[PDB]
Amino acid sequence: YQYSLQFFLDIYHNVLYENPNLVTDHTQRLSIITKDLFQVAFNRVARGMLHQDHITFAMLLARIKLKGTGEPTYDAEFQHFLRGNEIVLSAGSTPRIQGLTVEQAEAVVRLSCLPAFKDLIAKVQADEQFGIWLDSSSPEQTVPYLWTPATPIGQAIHRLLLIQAFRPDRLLAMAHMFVSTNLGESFMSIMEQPLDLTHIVGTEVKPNTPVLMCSVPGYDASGHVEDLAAEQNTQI
Amino acid sequence: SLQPHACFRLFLTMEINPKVPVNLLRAGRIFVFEPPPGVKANMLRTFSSIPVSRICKSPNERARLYFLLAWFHAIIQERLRYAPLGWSKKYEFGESDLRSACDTVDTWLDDTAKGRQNISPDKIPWSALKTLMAQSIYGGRVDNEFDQRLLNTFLERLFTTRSFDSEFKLACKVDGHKDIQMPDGIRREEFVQWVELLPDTQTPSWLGLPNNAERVLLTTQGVDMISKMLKMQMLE
Amino acid sequence: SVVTLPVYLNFTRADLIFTVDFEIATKEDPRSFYERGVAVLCTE
Repeated sequence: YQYSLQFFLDIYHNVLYENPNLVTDHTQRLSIITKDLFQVAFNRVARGMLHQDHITFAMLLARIKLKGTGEPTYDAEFQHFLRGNEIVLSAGSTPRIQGLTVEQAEAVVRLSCLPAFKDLIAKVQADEQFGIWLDSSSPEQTVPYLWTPATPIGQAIHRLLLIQAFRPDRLLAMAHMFVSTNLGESFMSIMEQPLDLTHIVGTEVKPNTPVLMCSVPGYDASGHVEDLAAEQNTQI
Repeated sequence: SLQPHACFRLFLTMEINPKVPVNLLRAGRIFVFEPPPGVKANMLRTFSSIPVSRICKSPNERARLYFLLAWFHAIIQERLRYAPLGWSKKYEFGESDLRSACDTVDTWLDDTAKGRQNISPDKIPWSALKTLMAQSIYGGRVDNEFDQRLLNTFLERLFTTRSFDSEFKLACKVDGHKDIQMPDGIRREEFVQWVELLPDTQTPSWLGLPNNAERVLLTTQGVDMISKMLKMQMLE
Repeated sequence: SVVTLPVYLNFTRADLIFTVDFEIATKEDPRSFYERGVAVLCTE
């Protein structure tokens, strides 16, 4: 995908003049334009994006929204989340092996450099009753403790860092609910639905702009275009 | 260099290859086709592929068999992701096999139901559909005898339904005190609204796999997302 | 009952070697053993 500037300008031409629930008050209109812009840019990119690359684009959109917000930017925690595996950790330090493995202990050692997560080794032994929420079981819903008054975005970043230190298989679920808390709980729920080819072909596509139909091997879409021409009574 | 008629779209379908030039990728709106993630989204795409006139025909038990065929196609396409435990090879379980299965279902239901609105569930051609799908339609791509045994086990479990009895377990979603039971709706719209009533969370245990089968793989793609971060923030 | 399990050469499971017949327990089911992809790996 090599998007030009005219793709972005066509996105804005679908932003500025296609107003849902069209309000005539500029205070609501600015927020409506911003949310409509973010959602339609995510949709018009993720329609031409593999599913493995969806959550990275959602993470970048959430980061741009956070930097566009007044909001306490936890950019040191962002940097530690973004480069914790490539950073240097300690050598020869052994935390408790009571319910945490060696890799989990090394991740706790790496995470202990954060200022909010400073009393990390005492926290995993003080909360001995929470042997299921932190490690093992299903840590998708419940996350123990916190990072002082903290924002829900900052609490979500602290939960994301705690899960990436503790239970790294549920990292994508944490990223999904971080986008849900940051951008909206139904931000990417359109992408679960099948591709409505008719409206996107008939409205969003310019006549001199071709419709590129990229396919993975083993899953083509020639019959999709055949059915689209059949329902619309057009001859291909 | 050309101005076209307004109501025209040139469709160019191709595989995802490096030999596609970057100028034509710049020129067009790209839409990428993948096997859809999740049983719910796969069954939504399957139900959107089958038209309403085909399923709502006589007899009235056509919709239950179409729902069972959609569930079977969804679980054997979602098992393809968890290789080499879902299937021993990366088969191409596309849409032509599903269309041939639908055609055989329609033809054998027209042969069995002689214009009747309903059939008692003992007289449905179970063995014909089971063998013709296990040996020709979905068994055509099967190499190993153990893959054929797994396909026969899935078809013998799925297509019985205690002769369309209610409270029939489709699978076991959670090993602890949960299962997916057969929806008791007798129409197509009940099946579609039951598909949309599915919880969006899923385990590999939906497909009979152990819950850990995706687990390490999930960790891998989490780190993959972090690796993709090293393409953005290093350039930031 | 008795369950037949293949023996694969490694974890890619692309090289079948031989089959093993195993007795099942008093509470298990053969459909679960056929469904979960229970096999034997020699090189691991």
